[PDB]
This record gives sequence, C-alpha cells and structure tokens, in this order.
Amino acid sequence: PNFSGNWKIIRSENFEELLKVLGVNVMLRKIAVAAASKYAVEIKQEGDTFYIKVSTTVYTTEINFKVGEEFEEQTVDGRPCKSLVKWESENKMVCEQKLLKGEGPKTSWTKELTNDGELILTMTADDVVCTQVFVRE
Ligand SMILES: *C/C=C(C)/C=C/C=C(C)/C=C/C1=C(C)CCCC1(C)C
Repeated sequence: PNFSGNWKIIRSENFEELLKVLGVNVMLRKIAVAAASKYAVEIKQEGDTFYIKVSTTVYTTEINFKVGEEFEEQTVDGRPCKSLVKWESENKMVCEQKLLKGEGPKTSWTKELTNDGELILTMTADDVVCTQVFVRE
C-alpha cells in the first residue's frame, strides 16, 4: 500500500534495553539512543518490492527486499544476517532474521502503517521489544 514516504521519528521506546540484550555497553547505548532522536526512514514501495533508506546524522544504510524472498542485511547491532519478510495483514509485515556466522539473541522486526497515518517499527531481541513511531515529513 502506501508505505512510501519520508518518515521522521516521534517516539522511541525500549531502544536502550534492546541494545543491552544485544551486548552494547552502557556509554555506547546512551550515545545510540541520542542518535535515534534525529533519525529518518525513507521508503519507496511498489507492489511487494521495498526500498528503504535509514539515516541518522552521520550514517545511512539502504535495505532492498521483495516480500517472500530471502535477502541479506544486518542486525541492529551490526551482525550480518539473512532476512525474510512476510505480510501479517494488509499494512503490517514481519521480518525474521538468522545470523550468517555464529550465535546470538533471536532478532526480528516489523513495520506497520496505522489507519491514522503513523509508521510503527518494532525491533525485537529475545524477550525485549523496541517500538518506534514515525510520522510523514
Ligand atoms: C523498516 C525499517 C527498518 C528495518 C529500520 C531499521 C532501523 C535500524 C537498523 C536502526 C538502527 C539504529 C541504530 C543501530 C543505532 C543508531 C540509531 C538507529 C535507530 C538508526
């Protein structure tokens, strides 16, 4: 549907706790939380093909996928992984990830477009769920 847009963050909950589960030490967690306050998501959607560009003040990364096809990206804490996105309803998709090398927490994310025009992202590591809410620029 209309995931396409330039999204700007308005709320971020449990992000520090997510990073803690992921092994990031406290000073870097605090700096990462501060960096999440500037952060923007740009989405281009055509059918079930998505282009996503995530950017903060000094860093930017692009994610390209088709729903239902495995692709490679990185976990939140930077460990490369294989990902697979599926729809869960009209305007929510869920991505499951598997580490390429090694072991670690089970991670995943979801992206939802609400009826009131917000984008909700969740990122999960084991039992900890980070929720971020965006509005269009
Ligand atoms: C569909 C939207 C997705 C998959 C968004 C992914 C977002 C990230 C991988 C954000 C990561 C960040 C850090 C790892 C620390 C700096 C702040 C963030 C939130 C940009």
